[PDB]
Amino acid sequence: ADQLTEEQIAEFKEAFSLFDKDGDGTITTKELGTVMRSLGQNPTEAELQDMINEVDADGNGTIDFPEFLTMMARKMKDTDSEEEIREAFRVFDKDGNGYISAAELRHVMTNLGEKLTDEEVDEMIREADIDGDGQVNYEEFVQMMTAK
Amino acid sequence: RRESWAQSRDEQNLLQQKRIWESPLLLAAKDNDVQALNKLLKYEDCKVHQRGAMGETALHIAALYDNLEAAMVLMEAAPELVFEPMTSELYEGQTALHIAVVNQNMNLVRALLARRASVSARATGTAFRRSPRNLIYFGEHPLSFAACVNSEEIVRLLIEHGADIRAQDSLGNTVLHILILQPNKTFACQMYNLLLSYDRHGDHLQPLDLVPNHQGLTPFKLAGVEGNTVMFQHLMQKRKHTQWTYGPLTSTLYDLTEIDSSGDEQSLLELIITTKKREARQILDQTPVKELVSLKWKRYGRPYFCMLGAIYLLYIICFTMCCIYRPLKPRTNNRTSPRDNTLLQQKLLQEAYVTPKDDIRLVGELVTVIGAIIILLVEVPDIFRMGVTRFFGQTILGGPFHVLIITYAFMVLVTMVMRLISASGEVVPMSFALVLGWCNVMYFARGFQMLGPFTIMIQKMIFGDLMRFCWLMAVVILGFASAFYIIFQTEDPEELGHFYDYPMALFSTFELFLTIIDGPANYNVDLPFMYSITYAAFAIIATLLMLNLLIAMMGDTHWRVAHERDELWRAQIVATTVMLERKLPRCLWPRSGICGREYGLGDRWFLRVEDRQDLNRQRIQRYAQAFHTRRSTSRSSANWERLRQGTLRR
Amino acid sequence: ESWAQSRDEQNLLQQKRIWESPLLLAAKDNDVQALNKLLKYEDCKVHQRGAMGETALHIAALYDNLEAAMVLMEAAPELVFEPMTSELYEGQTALHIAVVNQNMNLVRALLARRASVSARATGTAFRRSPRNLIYFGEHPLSFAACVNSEEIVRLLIEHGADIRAQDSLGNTVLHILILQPNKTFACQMYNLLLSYDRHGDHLQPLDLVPNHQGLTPFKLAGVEGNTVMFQHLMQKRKHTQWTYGPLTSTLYDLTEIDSSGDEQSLLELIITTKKREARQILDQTPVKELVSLKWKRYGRPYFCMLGAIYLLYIICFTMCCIYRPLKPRTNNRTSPRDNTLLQQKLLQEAYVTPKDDIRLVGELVTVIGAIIILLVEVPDIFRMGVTRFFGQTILGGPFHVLIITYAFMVLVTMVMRLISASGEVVPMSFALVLGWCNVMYFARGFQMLGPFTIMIQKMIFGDLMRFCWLMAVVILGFASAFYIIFQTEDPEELGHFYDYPMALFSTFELFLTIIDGPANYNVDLPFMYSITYAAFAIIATLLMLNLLIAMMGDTHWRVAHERDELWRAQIVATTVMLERKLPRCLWPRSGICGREYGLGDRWFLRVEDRQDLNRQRIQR
Amino acid sequence: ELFLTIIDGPANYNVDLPFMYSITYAAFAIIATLLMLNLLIAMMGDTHWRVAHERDELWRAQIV
Ligand SMILES: CC(C)CCC[C@@H](C)[C@H]1CC[C@H]2[C@@H]3CC=C4C[C@@H](OC(=O)CCC(=O)O)CC[C@]4(C)[C@H]3CC[C@]12C
Ligand SMILES: CC(C)CCC[C@@H](C)[C@H]1CC[C@H]2[C@@H]3CC=C4C[C@@H](OC(=O)CCC(=O)O)CC[C@]4(C)[C@H]3CC[C@]12C
Ligand SMILES: CC(C)CCC[C@@H](C)[C@H]1CC[C@H]2[C@@H]3CC=C4C[C@@H](OC(=O)CCC(=O)O)CC[C@]4(C)[C@H]3CC[C@]12C
Ligand SMILES: CC(C)CCC[C@@H](C)[C@H]1CC[C@H]2[C@@H]3CC=C4C[C@@H](OC(=O)CCC(=O)O)CC[C@]4(C)[C@H]3CC[C@]12C
Ligand SMILES: CC(C)CCC[C@@H](C)[C@H]1CC[C@H]2[C@@H]3CC=C4C[C@@H](OC(=O)CCC(=O)O)CC[C@]4(C)[C@H]3CC[C@]12C
Ligand SMILES: CC(C)CCC[C@@H](C)[C@H]1CC[C@H]2[C@@H]3CC=C4C[C@@H](O)CC[C@]4(C)[C@H]3CC[C@]12C
Ligand SMILES: CC(C)CCC[C@@H](C)[C@H]1CC[C@H]2[C@@H]3CC=C4C[C@@H](O)CC[C@]4(C)[C@H]3CC[C@]12C
Ligand SMILES: [Ca+2]
Ligand SMILES: [Ca+2]
Ligand SMILES: [Ca+2]
Ligand SMILES: [Ca+2]
Ligand SMILES: [Ca+2]
Ligand SMILES: [Ca+2]
Repeated sequence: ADQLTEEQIAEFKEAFSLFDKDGDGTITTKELGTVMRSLGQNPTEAELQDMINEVDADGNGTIDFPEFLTMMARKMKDTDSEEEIREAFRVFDKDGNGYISAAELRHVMTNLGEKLTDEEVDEMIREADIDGDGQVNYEEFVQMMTAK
Repeated sequence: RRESWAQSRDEQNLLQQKRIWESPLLLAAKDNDVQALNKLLKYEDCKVHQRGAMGETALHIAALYDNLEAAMVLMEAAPELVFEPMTSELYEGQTALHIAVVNQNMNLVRALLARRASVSARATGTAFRRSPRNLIYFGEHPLSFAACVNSEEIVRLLIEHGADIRAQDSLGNTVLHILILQPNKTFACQMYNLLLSYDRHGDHLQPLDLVPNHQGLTPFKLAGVEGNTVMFQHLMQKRKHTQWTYGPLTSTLYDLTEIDSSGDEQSLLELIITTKKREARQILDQTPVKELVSLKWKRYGRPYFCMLGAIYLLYIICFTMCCIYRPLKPRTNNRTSPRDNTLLQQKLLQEAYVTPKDDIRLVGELVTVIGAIIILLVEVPDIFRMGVTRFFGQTILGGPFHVLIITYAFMVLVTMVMRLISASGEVVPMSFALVLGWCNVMYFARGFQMLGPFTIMIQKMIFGDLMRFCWLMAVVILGFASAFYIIFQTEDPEELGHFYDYPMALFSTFELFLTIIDGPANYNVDLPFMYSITYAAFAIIATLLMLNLLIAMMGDTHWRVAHERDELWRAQIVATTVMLERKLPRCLWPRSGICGREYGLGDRWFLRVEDRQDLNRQRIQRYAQAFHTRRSTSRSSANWERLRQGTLRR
Repeated sequence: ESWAQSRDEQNLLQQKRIWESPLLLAAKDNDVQALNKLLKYEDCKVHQRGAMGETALHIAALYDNLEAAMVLMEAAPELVFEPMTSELYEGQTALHIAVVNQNMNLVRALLARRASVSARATGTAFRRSPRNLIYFGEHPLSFAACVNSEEIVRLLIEHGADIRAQDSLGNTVLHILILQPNKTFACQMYNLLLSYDRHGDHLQPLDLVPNHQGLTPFKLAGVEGNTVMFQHLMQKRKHTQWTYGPLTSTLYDLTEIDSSGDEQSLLELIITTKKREARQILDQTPVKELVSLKWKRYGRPYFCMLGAIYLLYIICFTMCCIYRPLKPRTNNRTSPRDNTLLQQKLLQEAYVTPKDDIRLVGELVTVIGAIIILLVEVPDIFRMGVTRFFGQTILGGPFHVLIITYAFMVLVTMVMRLISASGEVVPMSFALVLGWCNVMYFARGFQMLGPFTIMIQKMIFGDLMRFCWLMAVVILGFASAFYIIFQTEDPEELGHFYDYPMALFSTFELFLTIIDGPANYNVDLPFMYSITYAAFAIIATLLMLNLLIAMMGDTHWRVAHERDELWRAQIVATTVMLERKLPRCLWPRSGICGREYGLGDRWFLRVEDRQDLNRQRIQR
Repeated sequence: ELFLTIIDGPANYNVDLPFMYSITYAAFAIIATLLMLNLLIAMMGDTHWRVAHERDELWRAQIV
């Protein structure tokens, strides 16, 4: 959406993945209602029709990933970071996917000496992880490098 | 011979700049100078086809230095200006349309397509070919440029004005091959989905994501060989066929028509193992491929690798006991070489198998010669085929255990010669054939998870922190061995005989380096005075300095490469299963997976994986609310700040 | 000692002058009502110098007394035009103090009274030293630019400043801006001084003018180790050429970085200095590629050809020491009984043999090799290191010392063979192990053997010149303890300890365990021995020798980041050294000449790099 | 015993050993004391700080 970097797109694509439970790139009105029921709240089957036809610019009723990606620009989070931190994450992130791993922090500590064991590396992530996946986002990494 | 290349490219870039200043219109084109272009182009002698140092006209300089106002003046005055590709051995083919594309934004690209542009222009020169060379590989055709610069507005603008979405390259790469081997992977995924949208179901016989290059390799297998983990997860979403979701329990159904080892078509597991580029081994930890190798190893891979680990181990014992019970005959003449230099008292029989004990060995010796030929008929057809030593730069450098087992079956057939032609030196080829023979038992220690990552570490010391040590050992034991020799050259070698011969003085000094003998001491004859000094220096910088530093090198390395060896071990399970699947017949190895004839899914083989997925309400709350429209911590947090100023200050 | 004592008895003495003076104490604090009373006397004796020579106006300046300092100027003689006339605070005027106090209205009030903007503040606490915490400079505008005073530099230039102002060290004002510890604020004050510099009387203007040792501001940013200032100066010398999407092209001027033929350059000055932050300019953007062009092309192919000549030299020295002439002993071996085994002696002068004539070539080669080493090394220590100023070359690079000692010991055993001296094995035993261990010098053109030869010289002078003081404490105590036990005993059964020289070489081999140990088992050993050798084996074989494995093991992973930049600084020291010694027909100039391609007379090296297109979206 | 250096080594000067011995003992001087005895120091040295949190809380379960 004309400003989106490689990080937020790699986060939104994984966010599109667990939200879609048939493997393709089409969000049906039904499979949106599958997630909504798991939030405890119930749909009304017209609320599902409300949220799809809000942004379905092509007119198919199935939310494709470009129409999903410009939707998260409307419901945007924010853009406030530093240019040195975003470069520092791409040095750490080896396989270009917008996430740091347990084996991608044992590499960075090894270059700095530091003699880390496998147990503290999993204890670093538990203070870095917010949503609870054992996998540091970009927003989880910016939140640690300047704040706590 | 090869460093003139780096000069001659830099000769052209300065010669290009000099031709700009010694020209009225090119200097006018490098800047805007819109008053000056109208001044010059009303003349007669102005060559508008002026060739610079590469073939550049005024419009290229207006485009490369992105002067769109100077571009409008030149298109009115010169008709054949969207044409005329460059000529020199560098950039060829490249018109003004390519340069307007590569800059990620121009109004010139809307202007040049109006002025009858040329989108078939193969930009084939020595500056658009991938190699340890030019920093970029964007492609050949103008659509291939617009794709790999992240230009979503230009690719839509190219296909409308009569483009070609299918056309290959000199390498044979299509458009979708170029998107895979870019260094910006997540923007390549959005361009991947866009370039398939304008395919519009061509009748072109496997439409454009199955078409191979000149190697013969699909886009799906190009994410695997190169190392694209981001593309390989994206390309897999067309393959899965997810069955049901019983709450927090899914059941997907992957497509093993290109992953699993097929017939004579080289499958995807056969291409990763025979490839460099360490990021390619990251594919072996992916959700259809990790579950495939583990189900080919627990079932059919390990019980066959132990029945070859036991036939070979009963082969060496049959070969060992034919060396222990080898024929010897007592010494003939009578100690003819003089005393104190001769103590051998047996010799080797000419031909004597005439006793019932030797016919038992004759059974055993024929086993290890038949078995020696079989080793040279399953692996030597790879050195018969792929080169002797000059074309054969692949398997020598790749597999260490290839060399030791060809050497073993060579030493047996040296001993086969010397037993028949009745030679003398048979104790030498049986000296190799035993240490070479028993150290291939180390090969059959990769399936056992206990012994697996230990043989990985040994070959990373031999080709690592021991030949970093063996050069600065041979420096020391050529200095001191020539120092201990010349001191004891003027002495009596009958109470201290460690140094009386310069081949011998190399041998005792090497042992004192390792302390695997005691040390020259007599305690009855007053030694030379210089020995007590030069051995005292040799005791410090061998036993106290350089050997304890070698413990510090192997101890520093072993905690650094300590998760790479668990990546290297699980990539040798794949290298074993693929090898065992090939050389064994199909009657013992069932094809892995579930067929699709009787279940009505086609001819392709499937593999079902079920996984209890997840929770984290907190994650999905953040995205559905957008949809909703109208102490060990103190140890860990201390480790974050040591990374924090460790990063922001570098 | 004596300087710190001299400061503190004088910094308290001028405080003692304040408490005993009426208006100096009235300048220590404001005290406006008593200050009017004192000045209307007969004569105040207004100078009345204290311990460092300051007036009452300097006291009002130093304690930020703006109210008193206004009052004294109307009742003032030449106190405004007055330096501190003494030792260590010398020449420091009242304009100097108000500048360093970082914010004053007195600096406008002093320069209203035509105050001296030219005042040499050359005491002893202004000169750069470890004795002095600040090198602010020598002049007022040298002071004002270092303390980040933006307004005063605008005001000193306005009142006729001294923008060049070379000094006692010859330092320009822009030189002193590089010697500051706050590297960021120097970058702002740097460009503010060049704006008032512009041109007109050329004199190679102020980013070219050297000090009294010969050093531009660009070359001074390198030597001291200033890195943030170094990249800011590089921006003036680079030249962007064309940008093509991501693929840009820069055309760096390689003038002050590459040694022309003489006249010491930047790469020759990083090596000679020893600061840790000095060896960091070797990873900046023109210097990183320049070294890797001179090492890949004319480096390693001239350093492997030079290493193969030396190793073919050391073999023809070794093989003429293996086949050295000897003769059987003619001295009647009943000479001391049963305690000698010398059976062969050294010939006097006998070369008439065709085997000896082939060897005579081999000695004459290795002697001519011993002159040529002393002709390329000893004329270098004549000018720098005459007898003991070689101490820097002692500690810095040990391979200067070993290669001189090798060619020295050959000349010592050249004299002993011409005059037929007795002991030739004493020079040659040094001449071999020095001569083969110099092949370790040629293990620096290899990333294989590179950082391993650095770790050997760190263990020897950091962790084995440490362990060998507490080793000789141990193995002299037990060596005198084992001696006095076996003293009253037969020296032909267990003869390890029969005299005190050999008892120091038995125990030295028992500490490292390179002999088995005293054990006879056929005779009853002394009872005291089995106790004290059990306590010896614990604190030698088990305590201290396994402690040295834990200390070399701990150091090796701790300074492994350091050895990877100690090696790349030994590439530059080898690149520079071959550049100086070899002629100009071999080793062409690095870079590309800029005379043919219409640009100038300089030497250029270009670089072409991709800038990772997501960075362009951050360049929005 | 030669693998662990708990004897000296077969060396019997004043008689000449066969030629093949000094080659094959030199290779057994390296896969030996040099390589596979110092690798065991590094391997026991690696593990002794990896499981150091565990060996304490495995001791407290040997009191219960
Ligand atoms: C006469 C009777 C006893 C039969 C003898 C046959 C077996 C004892 C031999 C003959 C063929 C041998 C096999 C030939 C080929 C290979 C592959 C070879 O693979 C490698 O070396 C791969 C190394 C790498 O990939 O790095 C390892 C030994 C092995 C299994 C050999 C194991 C022992 C075998 C089965
Ligand atoms: C290449 C691998 C095996 C390691 C290289 C290390 C070298 C520094 C070592 C191992 C091989 C050794 C050589 C192997 C063979 C011989 C011949 C042998 O000489 C004899 O014939 C001795 C006479 C006798 O044994 O009676 C022992 C010395 C020497 C030069 C050895 C000297 C020390 C060497 C060069
Ligand atoms: C920081 C320093 C103290 C290093 C510590 C090293 C010492 C503990 C070692 C190293 C060199 C050794 C010396 C090397 C040579 C000799 C000569 C040696 O020979 C003789 O004097 C006897 C003569 C003969 O053998 O006929 C006696 C021991 C001695 C002094 C050794 C004593 C122990 C020394 C001083
Ligand atoms: C008699 C004939 C065979 C001449 C043989 C030539 C060698 C005996 C000499 C000639 C010039 C010498 C070189 C001259 C100067 C140096 C620099 C010198 O540098 C140092 O002192 C090390 C520290 C540093 O400079 O970084 C190291 C030895 C070396 C290469 C010398 C090695 C031995 C060389 C090649
Ligand atoms: C760190 C220590 C405490 C652990 C184990 C130490 C023991 C193994 C040592 C310490 C004292 C030693 C004893 C000290 C004295 C002697 C006398 C010694 O020699 C004699 O018998 C002298 C008289 C004679 O030879 O007849 C024989 C061994 C023995 C028992 C020693 C045996 C080994 C002992 C018990
Ligand atoms: C007394 C005679 C017989 C032998 C004594 C050997 C001594 C004097 C020599 C021989 C080996 C030498 C060492 C060999 C290797 C290195 C590492 C190098 O980076 C610096 C020099 C240094 C540290 C040398 C110092 C001096 C040294 C210890
Ligand atoms: C010279 C003759 C007599 C004996 C010499 C044996 C030498 C050449 C052989 C025998 C044992 C072999 C080693 C045995 C084990 C391994 C581990 C493997 O992962 C890589 C190869 C490596 C490191 C072999 C290298 C070559 C080797 C050292
Ligand atoms: Ca759906
Ligand atoms: Ca849609
Ligand atoms: Ca990652
Ligand atoms: Ca997360
Ligand atoms: Ca030992
Ligand atoms: Ca021993």
